[PDB]
Amino acid sequence: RLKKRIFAAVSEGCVEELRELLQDLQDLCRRRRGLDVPDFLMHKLTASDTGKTCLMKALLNINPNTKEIVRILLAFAEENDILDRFINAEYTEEAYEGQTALNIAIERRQGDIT
Amino acid sequence: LQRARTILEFEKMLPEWLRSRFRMGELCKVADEDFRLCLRINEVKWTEWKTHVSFLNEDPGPIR
Repeated sequence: RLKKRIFAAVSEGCVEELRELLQDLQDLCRRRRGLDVPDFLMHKLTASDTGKTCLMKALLNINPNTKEIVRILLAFAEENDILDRFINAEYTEEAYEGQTALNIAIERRQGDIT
Repeated sequence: LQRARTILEFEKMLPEWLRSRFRMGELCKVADEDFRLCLRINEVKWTEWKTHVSFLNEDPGPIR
């Protein structure tokens, strides 16, 4: 119920419901056993079937409010220190092997996000 | 126009259980609770560039 509401909020352009879900995501990190904070938080923001991440889902569905969703998502992944694995994630299945989040922003003709 | 008349004459002649086997198109979920049995045509366009909104599938490949 956490992973699906984040994908639904980013695609339609719900800015304010995104900040409430991301702050709840940090709350689950503290009150927990707390073993591996990079490998868990990367697993929640990634579909395990295809390897699609949240930043890939933002750029496929261009909203009028998508310039702020990229700004919040890149700000969020920095203090948790998984900036490297979040910006350089890839698909894993056979039909799309190697497509990155940079490779979608160029095709959707977004100059300033590039 | 002359060959199109010959095709529609052979289609009225064969029985019903052949006619369901030789049917074109497939059911496609177009909108909320709507199924319309569409036909698929591919094309390549070079001269007009735009950003793509209003599609059905995010994953552009052929499914399976």
